[PDB]
Amino acid sequence: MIWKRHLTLDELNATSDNTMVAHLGIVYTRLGDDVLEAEMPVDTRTHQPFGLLHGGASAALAETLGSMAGFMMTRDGQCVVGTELNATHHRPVSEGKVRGVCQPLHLGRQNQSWEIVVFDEQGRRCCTCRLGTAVLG
Amino acid sequence: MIWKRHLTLDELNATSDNTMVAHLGIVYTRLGDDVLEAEMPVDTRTHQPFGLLHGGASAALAETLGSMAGFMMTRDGQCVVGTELNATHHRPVSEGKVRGVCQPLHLGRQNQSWEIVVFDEQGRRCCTCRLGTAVLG
Ligand SMILES: CC(C)(COP(=O)(O)OP(=O)(O)OC[C@H]1O[C@@H](n2cnc3c(N)ncnc32)[C@H](O)[C@@H]1OP(=O)(O)O)[C@@H](O)C(=O)NCCC(=O)NCCSCC(=O)c1ccccc1
Ligand SMILES: CC(C)(COP(=O)(O)OP(=O)(O)OC[C@H]1O[C@@H](n2cnc3c(N)ncnc32)[C@H](O)[C@@H]1OP(=O)(O)O)[C@@H](O)C(=O)NCCC(=O)NCCSCC(=O)c1ccccc1
Repeated sequence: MIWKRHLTLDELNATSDNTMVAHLGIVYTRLGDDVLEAEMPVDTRTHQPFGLLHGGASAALAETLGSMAGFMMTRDGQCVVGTELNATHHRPVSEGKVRGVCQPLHLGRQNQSWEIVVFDEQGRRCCTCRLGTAVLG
Repeated sequence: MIWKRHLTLDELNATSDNTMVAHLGIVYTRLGDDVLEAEMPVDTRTHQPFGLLHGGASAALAETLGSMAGFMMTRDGQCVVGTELNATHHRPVSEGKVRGVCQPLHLGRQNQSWEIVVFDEQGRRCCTCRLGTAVLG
């Protein structure tokens, strides 16, 4: 069980208040031993002008998940910031909700690397991301 | 101009209606020969839980600009999709607005590559992004 800082899904979801996370309708849906998951709507809040899920929404869902997972891997007075994000958009999404699933690749003392995969409502992989973070303080 | 479609600023801003672009308060501020710029507020819509600009918001700004640049490289029967995104978060921002500036790196007939730099109000570079797009059809 990797987490060093322990939050419930309720506490996690309350962190989203007055942030972009809540603004995109992102809701954390699962906290496992080594996995964090959230759902995100595919609607006007996350669409691009031609009816698809905006690639920037999948990206934001990935930085959200990687950064909060990173947060739960630190101790009080420590902050986690995203430093490097990349994403590959494999398949379009036109409707439903997507699920982001975040797992650790590398858990360092000052740097972390997180994998976030985004799946559509049929369970198909639509985006693979990797987020590098810095642990500060 | 490099663009295939000769659009106007008013036209670009009209595409944002009912999409993530409007939801994040992104506004196109400059459409030049070879450059597309937009501004984005740093507020609760684009914040992360600890008061900073969410890195996913810079990413979303970058994918917005590069894909709309790619759209302007399409013919009528065609569409644009973002395929690869990467971003480096150099500096945090907490208030005011940031400005994204998009310029072409490579304009192929299948694929394109765009640079998007995001600046704070003092003109300090806060994020550097690169976006691959695909023209389909
Ligand atoms: C087309 C790509 C790039 C390469 O193709 P590939 O390597 O050969 O992959 P495959 O073709 O093998 O499988 C892919 C599926 O595409 C399907 N299909 C295509 N056309 C049609 C059609 N007419 N009818 C039916 N189906 C069609 C295929 O059949 C296939 O479906 P399937 O699995 O059932 O066989 C593909 O990887 C992709 O779509 N990535 C997601 C990009 C993305 O969503 N980026 C984010 C949004 S855009 C940026 C943005 O946010 C933005 C912001 C502001 C403004 C503007 C924008
Ligand atoms: C800390 C990094 C990674 C390295 O350090 P470094 O390269 O050695 O840094 P320096 O040696 O140059 O010295 C510091 C400089 O930075 C400035 N500054 C410093 N402190 C503050 C401050 N408190 N307040 C304001 N400004 C501050 C100083 O002015 C100073 O510059 P200078 O001396 O020239 O005046 C740095 O590159 C960075 O902050 N990147 C942006 C990361 C980012 O924002 N990612 C996105 C958000 S987090 C993820 C997320 O979205 C998320 C989502 C959901 C949940 C959770 C999260």
